[PDB]
Amino acid sequence: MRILMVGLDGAGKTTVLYKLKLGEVITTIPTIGFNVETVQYKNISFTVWDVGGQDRIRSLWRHYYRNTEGVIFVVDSNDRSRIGEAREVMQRMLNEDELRNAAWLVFANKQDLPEAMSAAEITEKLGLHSIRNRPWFIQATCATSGEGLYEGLEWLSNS
Amino acid sequence: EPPSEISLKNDLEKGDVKSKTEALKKVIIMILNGEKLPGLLMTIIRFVLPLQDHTIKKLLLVFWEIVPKTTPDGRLLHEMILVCDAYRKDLQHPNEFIRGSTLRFLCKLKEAELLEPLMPAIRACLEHRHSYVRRNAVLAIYTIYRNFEHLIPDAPELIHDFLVNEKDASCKRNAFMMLIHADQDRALDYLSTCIDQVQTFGDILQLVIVELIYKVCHANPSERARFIRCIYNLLQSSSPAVKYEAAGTLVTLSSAPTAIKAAAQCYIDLIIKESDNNVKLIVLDRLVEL
Amino acid sequence: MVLLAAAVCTKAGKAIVSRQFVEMTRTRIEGLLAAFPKLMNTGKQHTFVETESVRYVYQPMEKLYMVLITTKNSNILEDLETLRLFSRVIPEYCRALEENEISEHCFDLIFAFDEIVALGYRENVNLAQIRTFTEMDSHEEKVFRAVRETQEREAKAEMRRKAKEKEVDNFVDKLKS
Repeated sequence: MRILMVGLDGAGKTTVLYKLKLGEVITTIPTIGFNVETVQYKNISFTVWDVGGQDRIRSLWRHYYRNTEGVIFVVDSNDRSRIGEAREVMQRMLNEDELRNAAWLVFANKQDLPEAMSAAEITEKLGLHSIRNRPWFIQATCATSGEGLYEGLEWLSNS
Repeated sequence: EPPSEISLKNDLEKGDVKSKTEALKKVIIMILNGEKLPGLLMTIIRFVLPLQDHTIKKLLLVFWEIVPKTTPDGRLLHEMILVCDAYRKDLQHPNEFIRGSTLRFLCKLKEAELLEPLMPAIRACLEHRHSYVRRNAVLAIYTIYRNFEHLIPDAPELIHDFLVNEKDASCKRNAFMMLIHADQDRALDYLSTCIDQVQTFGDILQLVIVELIYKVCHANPSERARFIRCIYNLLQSSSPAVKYEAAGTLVTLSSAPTAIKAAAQCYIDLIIKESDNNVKLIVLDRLVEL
Repeated sequence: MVLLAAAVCTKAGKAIVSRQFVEMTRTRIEGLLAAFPKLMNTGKQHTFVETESVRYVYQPMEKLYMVLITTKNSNILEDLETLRLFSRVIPEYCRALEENEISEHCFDLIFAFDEIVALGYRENVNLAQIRTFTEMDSHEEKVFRAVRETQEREAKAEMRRKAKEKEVDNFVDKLKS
């Protein structure tokens, strides 16, 4: 499965990732590009593109326009900024059809790091409330917290 | 309607790297013509940031290098920044050979958006205790100096101080070669310093100075003594290379009857010693000039 | 640089393999060179010819020629060593001699040019050792085991988390005068 971590990565969106991968943290320059890992479960080995949603990189991902299989949205839960705007973008994913081949997870990260919204509050706000032709249970992490994640995921590959 | 591009794609799976190798060769040959039509790029793209296969990477990489890169896609295929970050890491790689090899490549490489923080990256790599790696930077830099010298601007001195830190002859030799091309002056300052020490030392680096000195006088002189002091020491002269040059430089410098004699001798003995005829002729030719 | 190309040659009017240190032009520099080489200019023997201030340096080794080219002066011996040296190296590098073997180990061979010679500089000795430098390394491994492992631990653990959750002078004076 191709699992997607998008948003601008360098924020620790990438931290979020590095934490998974080695246990470590962003010891890279804030990272625009594909970051790749394979994580093996159900031995679907999830190939993670942790990709900055920075300008080009957001702009240009067409070769990566193919067909999805897993969704992480790694979240600045202090961002409560680009999300409406995001919602406005997000529609075009919705308007993609490759994009409807994943039972997913939005991950609320960066909770400790300032705060976060109602699990619901966000849910409408990115436009998330509105799906169903993909599952849509919700899971919070932080980026110095997160557990039960895997419940979210559990259902998800086993969709 | 379908094509063998695809035929290659399955092979790659089938083997892994192995099949891919085959693919590289084919690709290569295909590439060699010019020729190709795109799409495998995607494959390449897909598997390669998440894949190893070092040799293959080396093949791949080189392929990129020889082939264009300001590809009608851009400029870049357009990912020339993203993929690099792994590579940058590799370039970062603690793994010294790996960096060095990259560097080697890198000397060949010249892709700018990628370069900029790799400028930082490289700087770190210079520190690595391996002279191979460091040396490789000397080429690389050389490559910059024409392409985007400026990219780094503080360099000529930086090098020059670096020389101070330095002591690996191999690297030194290099250091000189580039240094004079950036600026002679630094070399000269050092030259002043080195003057006595030279004799002790290995030739190759010594050679490089001989060229430099030459160009400047025809434009302007007044400089002699300091040199002379050394030069006389150089009138030991003893490697066949050294000697070969040593008389040759002399004449360049001088032609006093005494000078005429000095060089002459060197030849005559030389010849006498000499064996490769091809060589012999050559000096004549000079002589013929003379 | 002290060589813009090294091309290893076979008798064929054609040079069996080559590499272009610097690209700009097209083969016509190289292509033209190839043509001339194949032609040999009927010329009888002699392992060297320089003409028009261009060294064409070669060595017959058999039906094969190994070729280097240069235009302005050089110290010979060194050079020779190399031609010869090539003639030492190949059966190791690409396996013996017949184009094919080389055809398979092209990558190896080109790699050898670079490796051997960094821009007209005689880099080392010891072929095996030469292997050593890359695609044969050491550091990377050292790092990998420890690291990979460390991560792995984190991963393993994760699996559970996941799972559940005087002289001078003589001259000098004379001159000075």
